[PDB]
Amino acid sequence: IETVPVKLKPGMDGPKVKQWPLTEEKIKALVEICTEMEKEGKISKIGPENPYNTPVFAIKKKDSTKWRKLVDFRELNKRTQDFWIPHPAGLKKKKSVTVLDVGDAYFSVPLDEDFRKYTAFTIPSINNETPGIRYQYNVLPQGWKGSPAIFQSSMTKILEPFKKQNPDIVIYQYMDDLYVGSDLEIGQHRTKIEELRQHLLRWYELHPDKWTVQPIVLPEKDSWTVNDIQKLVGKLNWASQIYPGIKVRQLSKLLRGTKALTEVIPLTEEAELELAENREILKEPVHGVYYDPSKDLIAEIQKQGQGQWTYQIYQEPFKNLKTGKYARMRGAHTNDVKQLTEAVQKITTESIVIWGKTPKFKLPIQKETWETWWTEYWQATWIPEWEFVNTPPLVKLWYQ
Amino acid sequence: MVPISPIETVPVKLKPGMDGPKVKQWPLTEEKIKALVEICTEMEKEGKISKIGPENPYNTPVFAIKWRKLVDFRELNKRTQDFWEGIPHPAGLKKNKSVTVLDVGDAYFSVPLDEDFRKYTAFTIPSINNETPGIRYQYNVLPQGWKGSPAIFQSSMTKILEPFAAQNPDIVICQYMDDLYVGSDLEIGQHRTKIEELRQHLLRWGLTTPPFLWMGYELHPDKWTVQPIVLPEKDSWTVNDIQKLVGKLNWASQIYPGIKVRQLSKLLRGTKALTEVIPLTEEAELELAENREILKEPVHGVYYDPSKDLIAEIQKQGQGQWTYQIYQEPFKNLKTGKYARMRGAHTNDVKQLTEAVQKITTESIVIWGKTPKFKLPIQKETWETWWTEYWQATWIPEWEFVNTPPLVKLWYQLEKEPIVGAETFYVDGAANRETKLGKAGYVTNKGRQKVVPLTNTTNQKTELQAIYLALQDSGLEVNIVTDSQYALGIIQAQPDKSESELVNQIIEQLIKKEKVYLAWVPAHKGIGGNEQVDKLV
Ligand SMILES: Cc1cc(/C=C/C#N)cc(C)c1Nc1nc(Nc2ccc(C#N)cc2)nc(OCCCN2CCOCC2)n1
Ligand SMILES: [Mg+2]
Repeated sequence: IETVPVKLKPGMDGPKVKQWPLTEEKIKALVEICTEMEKEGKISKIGPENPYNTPVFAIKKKDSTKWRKLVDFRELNKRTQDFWIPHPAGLKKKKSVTVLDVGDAYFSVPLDEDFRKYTAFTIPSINNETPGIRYQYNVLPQGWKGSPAIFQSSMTKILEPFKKQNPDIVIYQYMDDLYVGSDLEIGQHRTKIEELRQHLLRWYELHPDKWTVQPIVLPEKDSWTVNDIQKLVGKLNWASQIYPGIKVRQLSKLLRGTKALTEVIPLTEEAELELAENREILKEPVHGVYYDPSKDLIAEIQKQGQGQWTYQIYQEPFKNLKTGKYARMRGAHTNDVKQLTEAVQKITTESIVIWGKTPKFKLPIQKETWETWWTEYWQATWIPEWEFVNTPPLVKLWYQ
Repeated sequence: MVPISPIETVPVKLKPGMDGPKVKQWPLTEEKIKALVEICTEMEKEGKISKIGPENPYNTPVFAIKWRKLVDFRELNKRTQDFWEGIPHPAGLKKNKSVTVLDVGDAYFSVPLDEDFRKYTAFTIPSINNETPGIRYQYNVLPQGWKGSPAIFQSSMTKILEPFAAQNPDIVICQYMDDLYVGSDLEIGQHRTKIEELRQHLLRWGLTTPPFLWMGYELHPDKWTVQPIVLPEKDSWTVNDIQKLVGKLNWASQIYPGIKVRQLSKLLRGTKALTEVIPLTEEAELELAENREILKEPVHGVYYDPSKDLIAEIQKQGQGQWTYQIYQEPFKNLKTGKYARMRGAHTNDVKQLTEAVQKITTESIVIWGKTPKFKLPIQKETWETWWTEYWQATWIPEWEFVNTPPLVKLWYQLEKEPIVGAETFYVDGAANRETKLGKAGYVTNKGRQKVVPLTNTTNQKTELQAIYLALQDSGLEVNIVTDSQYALGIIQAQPDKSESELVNQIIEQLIKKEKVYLAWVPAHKGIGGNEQVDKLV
């Protein structure tokens, strides 16, 4: 009920960030939403004396035809001091985890008077005709880094009865999202989450246990073409940047001479032994792989075709914190960018569940394409960071 | 006296750590001073300014130019805080049966400046012969030339006009620059009526006051165009003149179809100069001649009707140039435009088509708030094959195939698997860096071999050279094994055109081929058939 003093970080001003164009329906929806938000005191119209700006748009989540206001706070977030819960490393070990949107709660608490200027945002007008409708926040804004950190006390004060009632249930909070893990049965779990929803009221489901880290595999064939062996050796040579004792020399020795790619080459005993030892090595985990919380997470994504996508999360190259694959069909089959976007969302969610923060993606796509289309398919309250790779990597064929 | 609603002032602050402007008052002629005294007198009579005392250390220099007083706020604008801020496009506006104009020149000075900031606006008029303290003055209203005056003026005005906007959807209003433009489709009586209503609405705040030339445009009730384009005609061409010419051409390309700016923009590379006499290729002369021939007759865009489809159609102009039209109905264009390829090394038509589509998409969202239906010179099958097999994610919004040559096509397709019965060419190249001396070549399963010596070259160029060689000497189907990640990286991007003539020739070879499998192996692993020993020497 009382505002905690908030400031920026030394040598930094408030964000001035260009608002990108929005469609007619998104603008209409944002108007309808901000009108009521204004009648409720959550936001207030401001003047030209406010130089700053933050981007804004509208999305739609699952099973809902009602729009949601999404503010892109990345810049303002990185200009805030933070440093005001050690990650629940059991959350990834639970049988099931449910994600609830607690963002609404943030609107019950006021924002520091001096800081409000930095929450400024603009509903744009079509064809630059009228100046945009400008607002600044009064209550705590959704998507801001300061919101969960500040509301955290109230959150702890709210969840005490539920937590102390059953201490088998893990509770975590990232931005507007609340992740609740449990080992119970899905029906009783859903009713327990219903209980938590009603419990929260008076004041999407995951399975992290269904995943592990993916090993590198090598083919088992009864006959090898020269091509098959060239590919095998390429892959093993790549793996040797990862694992210590990989040896390709006998396998190569099979290929000596100059041969037709489709010609079948029988494996010698030395070659089969070598390949066996290589399998053995690829079975063991990777050595000295540890998560350093002071370092950025990196996600790489490759398009495998036919709806398949491979990805890796790491910190230092050839040290993989996680590897994965996605075939999922959500109705995105005729659209590559929707698939990519769903993929980025999923990977980010996994990243939040495991390490508690979002990674920085490297996307197989052109900046202009992605930037034009990604808001159309985005269902999440947080926005990660991403770069673009314009030169096709070879690692693609080694992760399939 | 009917009570006037006060225009609420906007709080204004100086940048932190900064003190208000203090700059020496310039010496003047007796005449100029005599003019300034009268001007500032009648201005004080109009409440625009006020006389102040020595208690104000701040001073802003003032000139007089031939009559007209000029206050130079240059040092105040540097010490003044940032304010908030893109003109509309005619193709986005709507047809208006009647358009009435009203003068707002009376209302600009009715916008008051924040009192606590007024002391920073202080300026002094030197008395005759410097024998008295110069008359001291401060602004009570937004000064012409001040940093925040436009933003605050348009903000106040918008705030005023908003209630009689929203209540009258049948009326459209805009302020340019000293004027108020209203428009409607209403019957003339209802139009004049609503004009009177507005006049009264503004009267409340105490404001008692075709074709149109607007921002380089001509606006007509039924349609729009650009104001006439004057391209300087001279046998001598400067750099700044090339910039002006290209600018005007770009400006003209939004309505006039077929405008090509490439040849003239090719000559601006890596040069900062305002003077050079720069020659022109016959390509450039023909280009400018064709632009003069296109500009020879006028064309008009129409306005936007939300009740109709929005359609964008694109054509390939060749040489990285694309041209597009946006229309609701056939032959009546809302507007037109062009797109030129980004500066690449290697590229293909499908990627450029994609980029153009995205550009037009974003532009359309800006102007009309929606994405148009696209008519594209590419077959459904080609787009299918492309996006399915491309290593990158790609998407185009809803579209149809329009058959208007040249068509965009895929010029070659690499195999997914090794080819049976097709000769296998193991290729390689190597170059000694200090001598710049290298070899390129191949060996094959059939015993076919070549090594060609090369002067003035590099490992990458030799690795490309080897592949070119393997393509020259092979039949319509060929397997090729390379160790070059560079080469494979270039070819897996699928260029149909390149800066490099080597890559171009490679492309021609691929085009002539029926089937090509390109395989990669790691170098120096002693993998059979890959011979470093031949080329390295
Ligand atoms: C009056 C006016 C004068 C000038 C310059 C004068 C000088 N000097 C410049 C502008 C920009 C406007 N303002 C305006 N003009 C039109 N049409 C129009 C027709 C004929 C003529 C003539 N002859 C002139 C103008 N239509 C609109 O707005 C409709 C957009 C509605 N939607 C809302 C949803 O999102 C999309 C837009 N505004
Ligand atoms: Mg080589």
